[PDB]
Amino acid sequence: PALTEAKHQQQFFQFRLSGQTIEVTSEYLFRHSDNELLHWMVALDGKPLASGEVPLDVAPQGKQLIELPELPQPESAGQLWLTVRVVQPNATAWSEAGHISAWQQWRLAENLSVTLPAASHAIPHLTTSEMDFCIELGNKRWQFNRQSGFLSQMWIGDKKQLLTPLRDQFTRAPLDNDIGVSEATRIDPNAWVERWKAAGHYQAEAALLQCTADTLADAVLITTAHAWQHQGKTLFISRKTYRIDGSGQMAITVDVEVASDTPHPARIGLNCQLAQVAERVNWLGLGPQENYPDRLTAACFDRWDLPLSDMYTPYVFPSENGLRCGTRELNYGPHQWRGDFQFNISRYSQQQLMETSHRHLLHAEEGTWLNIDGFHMGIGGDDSWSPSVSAEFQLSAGRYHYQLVWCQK
Amino acid sequence: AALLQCTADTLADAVLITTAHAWQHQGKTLFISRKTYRIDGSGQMAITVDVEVASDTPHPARIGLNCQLAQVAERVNWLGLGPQENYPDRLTAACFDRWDLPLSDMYTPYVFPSENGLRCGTRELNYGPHQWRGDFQFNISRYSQQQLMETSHRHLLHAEEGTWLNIDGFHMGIGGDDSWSPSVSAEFQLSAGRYHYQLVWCQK
Ligand SMILES: [K+]
Ligand SMILES: [K+]
Ligand SMILES: [K+]
Ligand SMILES: [K+]
Repeated sequence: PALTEAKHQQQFFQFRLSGQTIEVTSEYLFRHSDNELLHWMVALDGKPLASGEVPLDVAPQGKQLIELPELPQPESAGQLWLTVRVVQPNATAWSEAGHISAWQQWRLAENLSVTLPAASHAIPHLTTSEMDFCIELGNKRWQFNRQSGFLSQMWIGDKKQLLTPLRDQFTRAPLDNDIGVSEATRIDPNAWVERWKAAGHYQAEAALLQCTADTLADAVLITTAHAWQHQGKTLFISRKTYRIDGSGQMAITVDVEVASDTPHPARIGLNCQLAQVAERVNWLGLGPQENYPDRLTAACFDRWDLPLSDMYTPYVFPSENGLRCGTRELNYGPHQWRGDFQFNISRYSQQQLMETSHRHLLHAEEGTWLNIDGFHMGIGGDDSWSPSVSAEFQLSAGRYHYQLVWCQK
Repeated sequence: AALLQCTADTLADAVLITTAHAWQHQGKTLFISRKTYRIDGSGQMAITVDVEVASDTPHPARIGLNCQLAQVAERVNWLGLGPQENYPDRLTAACFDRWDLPLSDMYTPYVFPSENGLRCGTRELNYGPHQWRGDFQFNISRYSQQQLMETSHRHLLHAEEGTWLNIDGFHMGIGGDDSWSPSVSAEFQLSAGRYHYQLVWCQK
């Protein structure tokens, strides 16, 4: 995946946008742009609104101004995005006709949604037992285990949707950059993986602090709080609400506290093993290829749709892989998640990726492992033998908030 | 502030008020603010605020709440960065500790009046019978933002009835690399699009 980051950062045309004007600057020293046209496209949350093309005619080191036509105003709420691409119409000795040599995106106008969701005809029903809070609505059921404080099962009709409960996750199967030169017989205590292991991040157990249920006018509200601890040290506190309303949507609000003296964690998110295996993964967010917070320039915001296997990057030494960032909607099987998150989705658990030394030894697990992160640490790489994630990509804020809506698709 | 939603729910040990507002200008929605206020049997009011800011509006100077309190009290006591005025791009000198000053020391008398007296990184503020806890920036004084904006000279300011409190989840840098062109660096501009903050308001 890193190759596309290199291609993008090494582009030979640079772009600025001011109003309707794209300024194209050539970083060629010798050639005119005699095999180039610029394709531009504007889309509303991935729905195409307009597009066109203009030939590039820019001297080496020169500039060209391209004035976009006035766009019709979008017919609904959302964010308009401009993407431009430089396409070479003619084959060369080194490329085929249609080769894309450069791209860039910008946010254009945003019209925030102010329209209220229509009041639903049904209201969900809570059953309280010693073991569980259960919520039923039509063809859906959600079960919160009261001893664990997690969503342990959901049903659509008779079908269970979870193989493992939805739980917080603060670790990642460590990248080569997280490990550096550390080895079992010669620990490098400075490496990220060793800081996390020494602080108990991989071993920490959830302690339940609070698990309560209330009914609102139009919804059932489940409130939980957990502490992760290691040898008497509280590493992380996760406070949540789940609100399940008459429309079938479950809104999940998560507020995490991270002890200031614990090493900053690899991620702040949730995970679960879904019962289903589906063929496609469809999302509105950065893509199409794997992208991480400090390696996401090349990815573009649009609507992507790939086979599940494309969502796993087969690094020979297995690790956390396949994240996509800046995602506002994710679709898989009957499920839809909305928010502003990073995710990966695959048949391999973090545990399996961490434990397995070679990609050919991985086996697909039952169902589909989903990791959905409010926040994810950078991956680094300035070298691979000392910590290299720059401070602005470390999760050092202390308090973190994210919110997800889980509904049917 | 167009009102989108205002509801009340009576819970087990609390009343929950939920609001949503859109700020608009000439048809353009600039900001949305969604809040809950949870008032419990201990008398605490927990306020949660989630704001959306249109990506195409200029980044805002602050994202916060304000009000004019009836109370005028002698001291201001906070656990936060101080003791002097500090802003996000000018707070290295301020230290985190418990500070306790006369009210007048929470106003900086710039000859040309403007926003002034913020203290950042504050976890607890006390003023008269009130206490606010969270992780916020604040200023507190006898002068409204409107009055500071409209008044050309500090000697023309008049103390208003009561006390103006501005409590911000987030505040833009002040800049200063020069004073004739925008100078607040990107990392101190409120560009994130979505902002969350939470406060508890109680008595004592
Ligand atoms: K990008
Ligand atoms: K491994
Ligand atoms: K400081
Ligand atoms: K003034």
